[PDB]
Amino acid sequence: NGCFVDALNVVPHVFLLFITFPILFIGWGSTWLHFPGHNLRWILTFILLFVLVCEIAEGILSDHLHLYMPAGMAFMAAITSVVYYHNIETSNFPKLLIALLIYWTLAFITKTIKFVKFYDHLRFCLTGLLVILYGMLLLVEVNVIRVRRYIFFKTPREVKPPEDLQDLGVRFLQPFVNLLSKGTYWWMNAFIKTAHKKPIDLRAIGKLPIAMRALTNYQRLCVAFDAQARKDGARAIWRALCHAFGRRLILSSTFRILADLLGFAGPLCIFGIVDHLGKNAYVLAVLLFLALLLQRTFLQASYYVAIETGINLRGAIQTKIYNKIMHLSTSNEMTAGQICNLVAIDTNQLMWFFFLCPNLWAMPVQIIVGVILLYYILGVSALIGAAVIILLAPVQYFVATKLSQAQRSTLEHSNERLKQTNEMLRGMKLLKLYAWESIFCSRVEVTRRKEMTSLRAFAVYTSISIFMNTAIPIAAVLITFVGHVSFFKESDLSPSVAFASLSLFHILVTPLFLLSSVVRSTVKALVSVQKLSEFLSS
Amino acid sequence: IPWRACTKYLSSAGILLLSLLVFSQLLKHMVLVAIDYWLAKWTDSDQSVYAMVFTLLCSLGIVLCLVTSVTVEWTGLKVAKRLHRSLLNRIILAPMRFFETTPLGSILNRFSSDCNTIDQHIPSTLECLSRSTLLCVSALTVISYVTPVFLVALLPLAVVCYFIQKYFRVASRDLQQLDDTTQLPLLSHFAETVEGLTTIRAFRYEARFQQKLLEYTDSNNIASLFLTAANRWLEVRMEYIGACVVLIAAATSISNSLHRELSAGLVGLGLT
Amino acid sequence: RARFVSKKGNCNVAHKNIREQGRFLQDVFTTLVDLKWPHTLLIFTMSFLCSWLLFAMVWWLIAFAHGDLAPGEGTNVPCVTSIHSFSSAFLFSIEVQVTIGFGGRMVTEECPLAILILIVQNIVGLMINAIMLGCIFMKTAQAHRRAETLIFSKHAVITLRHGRLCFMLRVGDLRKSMIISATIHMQVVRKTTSPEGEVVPLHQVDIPMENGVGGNGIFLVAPLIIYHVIDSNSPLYDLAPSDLHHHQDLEIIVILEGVVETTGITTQARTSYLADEILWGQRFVPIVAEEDGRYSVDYSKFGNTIKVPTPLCTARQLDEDRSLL
Amino acid sequence: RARFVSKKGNCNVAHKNIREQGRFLQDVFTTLVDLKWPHTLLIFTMSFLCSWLLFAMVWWLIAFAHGDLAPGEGTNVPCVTSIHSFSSAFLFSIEVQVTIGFGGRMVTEECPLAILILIVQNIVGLMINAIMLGCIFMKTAQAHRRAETLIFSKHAVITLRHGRLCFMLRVGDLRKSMIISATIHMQVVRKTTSPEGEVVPLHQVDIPMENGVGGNGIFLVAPLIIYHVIDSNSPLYDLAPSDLHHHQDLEIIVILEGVVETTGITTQARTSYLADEILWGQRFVPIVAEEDGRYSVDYSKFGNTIKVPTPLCTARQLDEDRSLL
Ligand SMILES: COc1ccc(Cl)cc1C(=O)NCCc1ccc(S(=O)(=O)NC(=O)NC2CCCCC2)cc1
Ligand SMILES: Nc1ncnc2c1ncn2[C@@H]1O[C@H](COP(=O)(O)OP(=O)(O)OP(O)(O)=S)[C@@H](O)[C@H]1O
Ligand SMILES: Nc1ncnc2c1ncn2[C@@H]1O[C@H](COP(=O)(O)OP(=O)(O)OP(O)(O)=S)[C@@H](O)[C@H]1O
Repeated sequence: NGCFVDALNVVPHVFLLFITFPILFIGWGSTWLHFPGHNLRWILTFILLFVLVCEIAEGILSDHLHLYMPAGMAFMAAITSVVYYHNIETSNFPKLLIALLIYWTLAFITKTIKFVKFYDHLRFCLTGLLVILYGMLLLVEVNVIRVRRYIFFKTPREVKPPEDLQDLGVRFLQPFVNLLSKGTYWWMNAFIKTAHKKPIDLRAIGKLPIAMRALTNYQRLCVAFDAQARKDGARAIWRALCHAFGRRLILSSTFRILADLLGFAGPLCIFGIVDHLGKNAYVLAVLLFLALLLQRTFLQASYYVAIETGINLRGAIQTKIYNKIMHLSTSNEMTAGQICNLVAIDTNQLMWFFFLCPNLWAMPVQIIVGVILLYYILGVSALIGAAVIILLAPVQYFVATKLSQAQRSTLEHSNERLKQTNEMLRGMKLLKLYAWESIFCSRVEVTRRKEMTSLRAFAVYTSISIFMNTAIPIAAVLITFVGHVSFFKESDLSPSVAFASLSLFHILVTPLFLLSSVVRSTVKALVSVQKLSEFLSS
Repeated sequence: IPWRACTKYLSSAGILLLSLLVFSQLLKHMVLVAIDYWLAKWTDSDQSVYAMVFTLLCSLGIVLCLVTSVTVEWTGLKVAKRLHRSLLNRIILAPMRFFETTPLGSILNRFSSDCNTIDQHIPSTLECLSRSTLLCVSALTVISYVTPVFLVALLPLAVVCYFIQKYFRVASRDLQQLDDTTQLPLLSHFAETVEGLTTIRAFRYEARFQQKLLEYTDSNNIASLFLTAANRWLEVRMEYIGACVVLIAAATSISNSLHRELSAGLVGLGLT
Repeated sequence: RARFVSKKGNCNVAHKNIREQGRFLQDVFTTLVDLKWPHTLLIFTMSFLCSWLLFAMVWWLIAFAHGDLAPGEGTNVPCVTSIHSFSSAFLFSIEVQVTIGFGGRMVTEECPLAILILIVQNIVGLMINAIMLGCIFMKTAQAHRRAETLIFSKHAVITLRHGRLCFMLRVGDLRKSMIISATIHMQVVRKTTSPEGEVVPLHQVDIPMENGVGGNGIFLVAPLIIYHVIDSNSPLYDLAPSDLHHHQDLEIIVILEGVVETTGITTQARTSYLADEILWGQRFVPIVAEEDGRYSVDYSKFGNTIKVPTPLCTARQLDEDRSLL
Repeated sequence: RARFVSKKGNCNVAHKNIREQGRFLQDVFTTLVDLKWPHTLLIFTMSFLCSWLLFAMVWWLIAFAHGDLAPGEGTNVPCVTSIHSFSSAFLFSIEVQVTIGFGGRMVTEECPLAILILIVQNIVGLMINAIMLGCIFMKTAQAHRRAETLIFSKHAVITLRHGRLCFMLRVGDLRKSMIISATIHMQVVRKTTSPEGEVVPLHQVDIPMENGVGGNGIFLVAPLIIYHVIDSNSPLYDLAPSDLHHHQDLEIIVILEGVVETTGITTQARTSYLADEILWGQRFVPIVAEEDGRYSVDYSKFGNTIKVPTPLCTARQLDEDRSLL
């Protein structure tokens, strides 16, 4: 009785979609309360979305409406569960939660019946995954009733919605929104729309949450520094920062590596589609859509978490070196300029290095996956190509260094020019009282030519950089395709192979440039933290 | 900012290099698309002649790229030269009361930075903007030529981007300047503490000054934080649309170019 | 500048940081009886369609499960005679639910499970019909529209009556139907600082309406100018006539309450007059006129105003001059 | 210690030895319209099922008695065509009672006794349907939930305003919907002994709410601190500031009444403040603030309080010091 069990599954989705509509329509016609398992709930709901897409794929492969309707109904049921949970996060209730719990139990029952009747005789894996996800969501609901007040004894002892991010006027609410908007930044729609009309200012801007201030980051950093110095330096301050900023940085890094994996994965499903049509493809197309959106979302969340950790670190070490400025001795002009450079360039170097920290962990796995993937698509010839692109990364670094050198020289000349100007724009009446102005303008132009001369070499290096940027992508394909077919084995190169190689070439060219800047930033940050340690410990 | 500032900037270069830049860029992008267009016909299988034509296109691409880069360099340097000389000459012939009326900071500041800023960043950023816009137009034309109907589906979404453009800039500029402001009194404050350090440690006013510095660093962080939040916003939304377009392109390519057109060299270019 | 309550009678002050404990939905039907008509009609049709589709699904399933859905001749009688597909099942659901009872498809005495589904279908149908009638009727006692028909003059003037400064404002009725026992609560708001250093952002204070021996309420047949006399005890007594037009921030609101005749509900109306709306030293034009055998009221001159040569001075200084004259 | 009426607004005093003369049930529907929703829904389904089963039994019996129940072909026509067993009879009862009218089983013009049973079945059905709709609607005018949405600050403070001791308490609204003509009855209770040797266990006395020229009622838009001034005539005027916190037993309750707009019913809210809840010499933080173009109200500071350097002394001794200063 397969159709019978399909209908029995369709029923509970219908029940929930029908109870949701009155409440959703009343709610559709400023305190955020969060419950334990919220983030777990949303993660599991996205996994449900994915498995439901797979079920729809199965239903397309089989076709019999009644045989693939359960997926189309669970889709709206999960979306309506999301709508319910949004309506509960906005206003708390003990009853709406039970309204979810009933549906979870009934869906679990139906899935169990499906599993048994299948065992007695692709479907198996999808049904099992759905069973596990619904069970975990059930356990989450049981946790929620165990926490505060589903039925439990009389009073919830309810939390008293968090005043950190919800009390008196604050505008940057990142930690206090729905875990979907924590990814897609939906809370910025209101800000940006209001910003279009009225000019933004510090009165129109928010105030930083208690989660990120000078005091909070200073407290964590000084606690780590204390726990490290009680066990007694450059390595000490380093490990102190490391243990103080902890989980956020590694979380960003792992977001980043998972995104890198899915990005390396995209072109392979492109390849599969191209193969299938030349000789099971709509599924690959929708999977490509899903993988693109998820990969890019994870990449962006990674960027943001890293940036926020860096801003925390900047605030912390800034207020720390200001605290040190109070206890220093008078015997230690040049030190003042060194101090204000220690805040204007050294701290910015530290913070931008902390921006680029997760990229330094995620780059090697990216190039490794890239080379191993392209080898299995183009064979030995791939290796040759895989060399050329990689060879651009060290060369780039060299080029960059030359730029820096040039920059230094140019800056010198520029400074001198400014001096020869500051006089003329002060002795104005003196200058024009006898018209010696052209005589000084000749000298000013004499300086300018030297400045121009430096700029030629700088722009030549810039031109070489821009040239290599788009030359290596062309050269890779040239020396690879010409060196694959007409050189090695005369193997018939299907369109899939060539186009997958093209995609991977771009997906590998994009990260390669960043490794050079990462290396420069890392060495400069190491030097700047040595400097900060030498200063902070005088 | 209107097209008049850029018009004057490029007219200071002259008619000699304007077209030499623009047409060379157009031709480089046309070569960069045509190489893949010919590779599409290369795929299905005169393999040797095919590979030789591929080599010819690959050489044309790199030669044209070098030419374009040298053009941008030479033009930027000439423009900087002429602009500086004209600024100096026009400042020389001003009346005395003008010099007495205008503060020294503004007159000196333009030469100090504007000149420096332009020389350091205008050529590279202009080159990058041109390459980006032409690559985007080329990619749209490619995915249109591959699947005709897909073209008619992509013009709606692109119009969406227009609405995403305005609302961004009118804020992204604003926040930007705010950042600059919260950076200026902070550093200066630091310096004030260093010189008059004995007076401040004598008055025992350390607590109030530490309070002021926490206030200033908070005012800096809120700005530098909203700026990265807005950049993330624009990034994610533009990316969601860039994924919608590839979804629709693949969905049209699998059916139109296989069921009816039955041409396999097309879907490759479009998907890639 | 910011207004306290708008002219139309709606409240301006936007609320922030409401610790929602859920009472906003806990008022389940006293919430939606507030709504507009399109939303309430939408949610009523959605209630009805939701219930109908729920029971149509369960009936489809029960006819499928009994096997009566499998088309077969003999050896059975369907629990519901003449049922073939989902469509006819939904037709049966709407046939029994909303109590039309077509009877082309007959539920039979062979299956007691169908008896149970019917005996719950009908009672839930009747309960949801009962609430969806009571709440729409509780709605049609929305008489705020009768709060719309009342009107006040756009600006209020002050005058000198009986040797004392007075303020005059108009009201009036717009239909034949009277309003029972209407009462006037006339209030003034101002950012006030106490002698104890306490500053309030807004300070409501009652200014009396001056009728016979006492009384808070009035009788509305024709447009009646409400007549108060500010005295040294009154809170408004201290201001100046040249400082009101531009700078000062003084909202004088009036709240007229009363129960309409036919429905019996108690409605009210609220309006504000700003410091820039009110003016000084004028007099309204007489509306009522002895016509042919009745009193004609002309609402064209309702907001009309004539100049009157009255002395212009502050009520404090005017009281000091009354002490001098 | 024992409280008079609880914070939630419910009454605490438990009644003992009520000479029930039966009026508790004599209010038959004004009793059950008070009940919760599950009990009222239970008793409504039990009313309906009771009546349906009663008439299904009598119909089963009448079809049995006529002999039409005995399956036979010819020489008869059943009073109700196509009736076989009890189940189909109960199906006929629910078919005619709740007015679905399936018509598979036809009552015929051969037996007038069936006509009588139908003509009483339908009228009793209609009457019990009429009451079971009117009472559920009379229920959906439960607006006590609107008595739930009102809020008072947890504790009340006293201050010195205008050179005289004052007590300040907050109130406020929680929805857009206004409450018409709300009035304040502010009462104090205390175990009192008269000079005649009479001791009362509890003694309610009115303490006035001090508004303009008079008036018992107020106007609620934004949170308005209610402002009374205790004077030598007031009953609360005799206590001491150090004896209130721990020992004395003084409940100060406030009863705010008012009719909600949309339903028109008159609701109220009741709250108590104990001698240990109230405190001395403080000031609330200003809630209302001039925002962008409106007035923003922040309910986070609703219960917030700041210290104020005010003299601490008894109102009797403070009045004696005012006589001295
Ligand atoms: C160029 O992209 C990348 C592409 C790929 C990879 Cl594997 C890494 C990066 C990358 O950049 N590495 C992460 C670190 C990073 C730094 C800057 C930016 S950002 O977007 O340019 N800037 C902002 O978000 N906010 C700025 C931050 C400075 C204060 C003012 C606001 C975004 C991220
Ligand atoms: N314990 C009680 N509980 C409730 N109601 C009561 C109670 N006692 C009396 N009543 C009613 O309320 C009124 C109070 O009057 P009472 O104290 O009973 O004096 P009474 O003269 O004895 O009157 P009775 O008891 O009816 S002969 C009476 O009219 C009773 O009807
Ligand atoms: N921000 C708010 N919005 C709406 N209602 C509130 C808010 N804060 C409190 N309430 C309710 O109204 C009353 C005001 O008392 P409060 O200012 O909260 O003092 P409280 O002692 O902290 O009481 P709580 O918050 O319930 S422990 C409380 O009993 C709350 O139930």
